[PDB]
Amino acid sequence: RESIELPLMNPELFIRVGIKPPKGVLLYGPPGTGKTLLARAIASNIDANF
Amino acid sequence: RADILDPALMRSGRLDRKIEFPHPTEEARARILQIHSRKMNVHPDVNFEELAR
Amino acid sequence: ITKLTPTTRVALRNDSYVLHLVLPSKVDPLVNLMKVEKVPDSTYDMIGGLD
Amino acid sequence: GTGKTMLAKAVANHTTAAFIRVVGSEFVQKYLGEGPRMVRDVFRLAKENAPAIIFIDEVDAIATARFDAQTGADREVQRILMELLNQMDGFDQTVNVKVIMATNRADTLDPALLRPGRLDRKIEFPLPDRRQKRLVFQVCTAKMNLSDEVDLEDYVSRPDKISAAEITAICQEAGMHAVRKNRYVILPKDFEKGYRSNVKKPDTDFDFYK
Amino acid sequence: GTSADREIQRTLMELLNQLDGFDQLGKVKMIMATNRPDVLDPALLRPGRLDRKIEIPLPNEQSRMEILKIHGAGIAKHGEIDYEAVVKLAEGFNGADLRNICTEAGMSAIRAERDYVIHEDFMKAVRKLNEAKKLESSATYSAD
Amino acid sequence: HTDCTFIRVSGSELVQKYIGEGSRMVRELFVMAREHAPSIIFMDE
Repeated sequence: RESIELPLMNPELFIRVGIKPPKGVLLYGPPGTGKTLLARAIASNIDANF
Repeated sequence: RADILDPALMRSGRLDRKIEFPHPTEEARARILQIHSRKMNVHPDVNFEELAR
Repeated sequence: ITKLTPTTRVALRNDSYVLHLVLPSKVDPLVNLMKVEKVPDSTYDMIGGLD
Repeated sequence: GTGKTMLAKAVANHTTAAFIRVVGSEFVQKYLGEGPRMVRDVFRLAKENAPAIIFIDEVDAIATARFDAQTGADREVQRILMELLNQMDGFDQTVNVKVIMATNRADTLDPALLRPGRLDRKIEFPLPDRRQKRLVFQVCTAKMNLSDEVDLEDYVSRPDKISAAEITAICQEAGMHAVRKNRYVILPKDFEKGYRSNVKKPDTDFDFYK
Repeated sequence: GTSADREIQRTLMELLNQLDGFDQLGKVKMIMATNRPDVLDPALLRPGRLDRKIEIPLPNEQSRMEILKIHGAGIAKHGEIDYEAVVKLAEGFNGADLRNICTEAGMSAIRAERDYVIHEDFMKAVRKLNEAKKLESSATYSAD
Repeated sequence: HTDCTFIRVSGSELVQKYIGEGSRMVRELFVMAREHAPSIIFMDE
């Protein structure tokens, strides 16, 4: 959430911090970990903006 | 050869039930002869179990 | 015909594809390979200490 | 990972010339063979415009080492590479045109492109260790708070073989950690959570070899 | 090696370029997932392309119990289902594995046509799963 | 000073498009030289 949706929430916060918001985060997980489910759920923040 | 199989190929969702088929030991060894010889005509002078052993 | 060098360009009509004229200087593959090489042309009087 | 286009885009800023920094992967257009014509058009527009300088990023993308003269798709690419070979040698030395191509790995360098008279620029980018790693850290941390006690050289002196973006990565990661911690200044401890988080390499060097 | 690796590598580089190539895609970030972080190109791991690496590990005991409870929604059972025993039994199981156990619980229940699901059905499904995965590789990951 | 056809090759692949389609053997260069008799051959390390 802080990786993707926190940036769209108030990137001015990160700017005041002094660093740019996260560019892109890749998910590391042993095979059969079910990371894909994480993204399928993250699709529950816009449902049209994904 | 399940060993060469990629780890992802066996990940529950892709494949759920893993069934390994072994060779008949002694009884299925005679069942195989009975089945494959279903139409073969042989006089009653063959011991299916003996050939199975 | 003899003047028409094989592996060379000559003009070609469109409706007929009949010979129209020769093509002067289309290309030399060896010259192109050498140009790609870009050899540093030198001069014998510019040879350094290897008389 | 030296900020690949970092120095190049830097030249684009302080320069008085127009810039053409093209990605060396955009050359393969959809239409067949049109790529070589566009490539020629690159140098044509560059010469035509003004005393300007262009960039050809990811040169290896069009600058290969071996070609497969049966795949077709490799044929047009090799021709466009020959297209650029002709264009670069298509300078009359009178035009204020110089377009800088860039490739991250020189190992697969097409000798036709770097042949003498074609490109005279040989500028490697070693990894900053102590001379720059101090300068790099100072520059990156400039817009940080680092309230009172975070010793900048304190983590620089560590061997911590790193990369030019690695310093920036550590800086951002400390920034993100502080954001999660809502520290309006970078606490000297967050530097610890950053340096070890970004240099997470499983070297596992045995001390037996010493 | 290949005639597509040229084109494939070109596609990879084009994505790399479009990521932070003389232009920032602002108001939008991209999240990718990969099982093998060791076969990742050195460029994709740079700070410009890969911002941060969040690793999802195999479920913990509490994580395994939570997953079982999530998957344990539509189970017609008797009030003796001791998930704690199964959870302690579920060692090193993968995330999808819990759903597989929950499914096999019904399959065992489908056998004998037992409409309800007993605590023994899960106890046997866990044992079957623990023995099925004996042919695995056991190589989690490496983030280098 | 000798006026000879200079050809120095580094074993690249772009020049292969002018020697032959496949360049099965090393006789490809000779064909280019074979008609330009006033030629010399140079090969780098």
